Amino acid sequence: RSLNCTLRDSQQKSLVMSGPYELKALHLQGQDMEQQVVWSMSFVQGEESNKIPVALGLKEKNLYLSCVLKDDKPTLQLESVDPKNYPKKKMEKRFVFNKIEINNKLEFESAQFPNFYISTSQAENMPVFLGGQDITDFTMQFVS
Repeated sequence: RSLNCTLRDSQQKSLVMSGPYELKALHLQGQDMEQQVVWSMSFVQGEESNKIPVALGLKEKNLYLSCVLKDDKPTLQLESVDPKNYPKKKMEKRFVFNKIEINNKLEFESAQFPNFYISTSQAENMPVFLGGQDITDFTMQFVS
């Protein structure tokens, strides 16, 4: 099961590629919006509640957000996967985020690293990371 969408932070910053395996966030409006990443948010197995477990993959690309230790700290990366095996329901835990609806916003908690969240900086054109000054609330926009 999946939804096609874009995500913006609570400062209306869009998400764009930073190199092949990272994302950055910045203020896009008009024609430059086409720069933004389009996601396939898949609804995967995992504990749920009225926290929904999801995976965040680039739509039609075999690249998924995932949470790993890098320099011994929880780190957000885009990770290549075998296109014959994805998407799937039972995604590996590094790829799972608990989607939380709070105050008409969304937060994405790492399933591998409890209470670490997809975050953006206030400053322009900085990496999206795993983590209050920083931003952890998003809105979703559906796309066809």
